[PDB]
Parts: sequence; C-alpha cells; structure tokens
Amino acid sequence: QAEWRSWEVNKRLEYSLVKGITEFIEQDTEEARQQATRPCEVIEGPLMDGMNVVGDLFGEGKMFLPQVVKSARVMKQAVAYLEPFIEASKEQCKTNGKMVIATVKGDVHDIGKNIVGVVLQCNNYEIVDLGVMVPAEKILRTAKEVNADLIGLSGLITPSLDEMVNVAKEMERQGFTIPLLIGGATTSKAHTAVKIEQNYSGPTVYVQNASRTVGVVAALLSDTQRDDFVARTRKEYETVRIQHGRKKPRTPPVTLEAARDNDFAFDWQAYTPPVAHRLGVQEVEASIETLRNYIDWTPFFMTWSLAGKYPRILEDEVVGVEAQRLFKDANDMLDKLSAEKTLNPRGVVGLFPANRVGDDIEIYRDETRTHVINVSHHLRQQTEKTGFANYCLADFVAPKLSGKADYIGAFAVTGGLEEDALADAFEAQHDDYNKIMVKALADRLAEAFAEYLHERVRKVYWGYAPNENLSNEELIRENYQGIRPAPGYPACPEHTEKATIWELLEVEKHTGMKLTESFAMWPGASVSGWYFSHPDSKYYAVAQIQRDQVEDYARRKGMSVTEVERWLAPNLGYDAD
Ligand code: B12
Repeated sequence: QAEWRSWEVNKRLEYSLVKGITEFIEQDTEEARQQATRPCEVIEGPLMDGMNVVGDLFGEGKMFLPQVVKSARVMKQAVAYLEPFIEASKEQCKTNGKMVIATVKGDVHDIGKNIVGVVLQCNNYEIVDLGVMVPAEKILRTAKEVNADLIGLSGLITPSLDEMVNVAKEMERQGFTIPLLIGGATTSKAHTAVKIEQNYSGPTVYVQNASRTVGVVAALLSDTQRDDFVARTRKEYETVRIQHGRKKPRTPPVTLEAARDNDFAFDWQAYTPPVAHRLGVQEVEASIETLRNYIDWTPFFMTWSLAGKYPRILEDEVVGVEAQRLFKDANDMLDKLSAEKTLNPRGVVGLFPANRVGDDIEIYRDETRTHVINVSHHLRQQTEKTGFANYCLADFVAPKLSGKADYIGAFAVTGGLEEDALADAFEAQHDDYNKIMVKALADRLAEAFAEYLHERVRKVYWGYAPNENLSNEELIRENYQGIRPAPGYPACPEHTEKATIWELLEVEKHTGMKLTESFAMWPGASVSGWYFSHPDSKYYAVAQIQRDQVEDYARRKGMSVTEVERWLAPNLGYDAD
C-alpha cells in the first residue's frame, strides 16, 4: 500500500536514495543482494544509478546540497549493511578513484572539507579523511599505503598556506606523481599559481567549492582529458603568474616614520574615554536558549550552499522550501542540544586599564597604571594617504602621555567543547547530515556568543551604552559604538596576537580552548578578539607594510624578522622568500 514500495527493488533503491529515505534501506539492499551474484554488484549498479539521478537533479537545480547530503546518508547505510557481505567474499569493489583529504597541520576547521568529501563519495570516489591538524608526513604516508590517486588539502587561516607549500615540497622531495588538490577559506587561485604550484611537478589545482571539485577530479582521472586539463591549468597558472607577476598598479609606500606622523588626528584633551564599569577577567556561559536569538542564520545557509539572506531566503522561489527544511532541522537540533545540555557554549571576557604607546597598546595591572602586565601589538597602514590617517588600531586608545584613563577588552568564546564528540558520534553512525549540522550549529553558537557578549559588554561590563536596544538586524549591521576586531582579519592581521588574548584571559584555563601552533583555536567553533570603545574606531585594513615596519615589529615582539615575514606574508609590500 505505497506506490514506490511496488516498484522493482532497483527503482526502489534509487527512489530511496533520491528522496533520502532510510526506513527500508536494509531490506531493499538485502533484496538487491540476492538479486545479484557478487555483493559489490549492488553498489556498482542500483546504488550508483541512484547517485547518478541525484547528481543529474543537482546539476539541473532541482535538488540542493542539504538533500544531496541526505541521499549520501541513505547510500552509506546501504554500504554499511553490505560491508559484511563484501568483506566475507572474494571481489572488493570498483570505485572511480581514491582521494586522501586532510585539514592541514596546525588547522582545525573542517566543515568545508567534510562537504567536499561527502560530495565526492556520492560520485563513487573513496575518500580517506585524515581529520584535522594533519602532519605532512601523515598525509604522504597514508597516500602511499593506500595508493591514492589524489591528495586534497584544506585550510582556513593564513598560516595554513605555508603548510600547503610545505606539503607540495615534501611531495616533490619523495617524488609523488598524483595531483595535489588545494582549497579552503584562505586559499586562492592566485596564491596557488604564484607560491604553491612551482614546488611540485605533479599537477597542483586550486578548487573553489565542492561542486567544482567533482568535475576537476573527473577531468584529472580521465584518460582522455587529464592531459588537456593539466596543460590548460598550467597555462592558466603561468598567466596568473605574469599578471600579478609585475605588481599591478600598486599605491606608493611610505616610511614607517611618515606613517606614524600621519596617525589618527584626534583631540585627546577634549575627550573622556568611557570608563569600564567592571575590570578584570570573568568566565562566562550562555544557554542555547539565550544565544539562539543572536544567531546570524545567513552564513549558515551559505555554508549549506543555499544563496540568500535570512529571513527572506525562506520565501525564495528557488531555494525557499529547502531553506525552510534546513532551518527546521537546525532548530530541532538546537532544541535537543539545549534540552539535553550536550553542547554547552562557553567563553571568557576581560576589561583592563590601558593606553597607547607608539603603535602598541600597553595593558596595566590596575588603575594606578604603574605595572604593565602585557602589551597588545599592532601594525600601521603604510601606503600613501590623501587626507586620511595611516590608521593603526592603537590609535583608538588614549595615548599614555594624554593622561587620559582608557581601557581595552578581550574575549574568547566557543559554541561548545562537545562539538568534536557530537560530530564523532554522527560520523560513527554514518550520518553526515547531522555531523555537518552540529558543527555548523556550534559555529553559529560561537558567533552568536561573540555578538551577545559584545552587547553585554557595551551595555554592562564596559557600560557605555546601557540604553542601546538593538534588533538582531541592527546588530548584524553594526549600529553601535565600538568594535570587536579579531586577530587574523585584515584589520589586525597578525595571527600570533591570539597568544596575548590567551595570556590576558587565561583562556585555556578558564574555558578549555586551546591554540594550535598556527594559532588556530580548538574547538573549530570559537571566536576571540578585542574590544575598543572609541566611536570613530573601525576595521581599517592594514594591507601592505614595508621592511621597516617588519623590523621594528620584530623588535617589539622579540621575534626574528624572518619569523615575522612568515606570519605577515599576505601583508608584505615586498617579496620576501
Ligand atoms: C563563517 C566563518 C567562520 C566560522 C567557521 C568558518 C568556516 N569554515 O566557514 C568561525 C565562526 C568558526 C570562524 C572563526 C574564525 N575565522 Co572566520 N570566517 C567565516 C566567514 C565569514 C565565512 C567562511 C565560509 O565561507 N565558510 C563556508 C564553508 C562551506 O566553506 P569553506 O570552509 O570555504 O570551504 C568551501 C571551499 O573552501 C571548498 N573547500 C574547502 N576545503 C577544501 C579542500 C579541498 C581539497 C578542495 C578541493 C576544496 C575545498 O569547498 C568548501 C564547500 O564547498 C569568512 C569570511 C568569508 N566571507 O569567507 C571567514 C574567515 C575564513 N575566517 C577568518 C578568521 C581570521 C577567523 C578567526 C581566526 C577569527 C578570530 N576568531 O580571531 C576564527 C578562527 C576560528 C578557529 N581557528 O577555530 C578569516 C580568515 C582569513 C585569514 N587567515 O585571514 C576569514 C577569511 C575572514 C576574513 N575577512 O579574513 N569564521
């Protein structure tokens, strides 16, 4: 008594894949198995026909990524049922190719890699996901032992670019021949071609998103396009290299001393910085009930590869129905996590007396301002400026010689320490929809905590806007006085300053969050940065700084110039090697 239950098993398998239905997967697979001679006949035939249809529908724009992920779920359950029969048998299963994929050493975030992997498993590629913070040695060893046809590397932050070049170079040094696949939030085609590709004599390919990867992989594993595609990419990377190659209409640079002379022009003697209602460090927690109202749903839809802005995405004529069901799944997950207390957002916040000296911010033990407990270092824009200041974030804090009492805040927050454990539980159950869901929700929780806690700080701990009453949308549009710049962003690009935040707040002690050696944070779903209250403070890109700033910055930090050049590679107005 159900139309599709009445079709031949092979059409049932397809319908159940396409529709993401799991209830009859074992029995339909058990039936298909009997229908065939070798167990693997089931995967190679109806199961991949299913994924054949799924792929064409996605191609046509009749399914989107959340549904493709739900199909992958029915597929991995069929296979999980079959594995006993396949193993306890002769044959062992024809695939379209095998990839080893990893998040690079020092890097923690894996949502994007997760999605690239899932998508490739739906095209009958075997994927060996080595997880995160993966050492180059681990990656090359695994690809040998397993005989991978490709290696793919994901990275979120700037230091991961270095790790990727380091992986390329080790591949050359061991004489690897297979394609190296490059993607992730920090990666770009320009950086692949100029810095990575020349280090390896196998093909190096930047790939923008999961969807494009499928065609790249196929072009690379085909005996009639491989060569055509490789040539073409190389010819592309050569072009990219000669294009950027002569440093395209660059603004003129300035001496560090001329930059500092054109600092933010302000009248400190007429101003009275708002006085922090509270000073010191406090650990904090916020329930999922509190934090859900502060969620910015747009990057979440964006992560599930549904374009559009929330609430309107829900009405969109194309993705609206799927945006609604994605959102309903997300809210049901939040309701369980929140009722059962299995993901517990947490952070630490602090406010300190402080004052600018030069391009840094001095931070004091108490309001006598006579013992300096730490220093926040910053960079100054070093291009030539017409009218405007060559900004530096320190500029927004009362110079010490003004005699004005100023303050600085820091925070580190996480959507919850359980994130990895919850994710493994779903990985263990072959459930990629919920694995990517909880990780993407944990991230919505970290950011919601960062908005919420910033608001608590404007209104209460620092307390210079206790009557602010801003809707979620006005929060997203940043209609409030003050900023919460986060190390890594172009406005404070030096990632190692997170050490300062970790020092000032004792983050790891108070909340359990850790810094990797690239200064990524663990858990993946974490945000830390600073608080400034000045009303003219903004997120001005630091951009392109010179040797003279690198050297002076090297001195302030007790680092060698080369260590600094490495941490600031994307901001150097000169070629360091
Ligand atoms: C949402 C977001 C986050 C989230 C989650 C990040 C994420 N993975 O998306 C959280 C809130 C967790 C995060 C935190 C921070 N982030 Co943030 N984040 C953003 C934001 C707004 C969007 C990221 C996004 O597009 N995700 C979409 C997912 C689906 O895509 P993806 O990860 O890019 O991968 C896709 C493709 O890259 C490709 N792909 C991915 N990997 C691979 C691998 C292979 C082999 C292939 C073929 C393809 C491929 O397929 C994937 C899906 O199709 C951007 C700004 C921006 N507009 O991009 C920054 C941004 C990436 N993050 C940034 C930084 C600095 C931070 C923080 C360090 C800030 C801080 N807190 O001090 C922290 C670090 C967190 C940590 N270390 O644990 C900077 C990083 C760049 C840099 N180093 O300067 C960015 C670029 C913002 C900026 N303006 O600079 N942020």
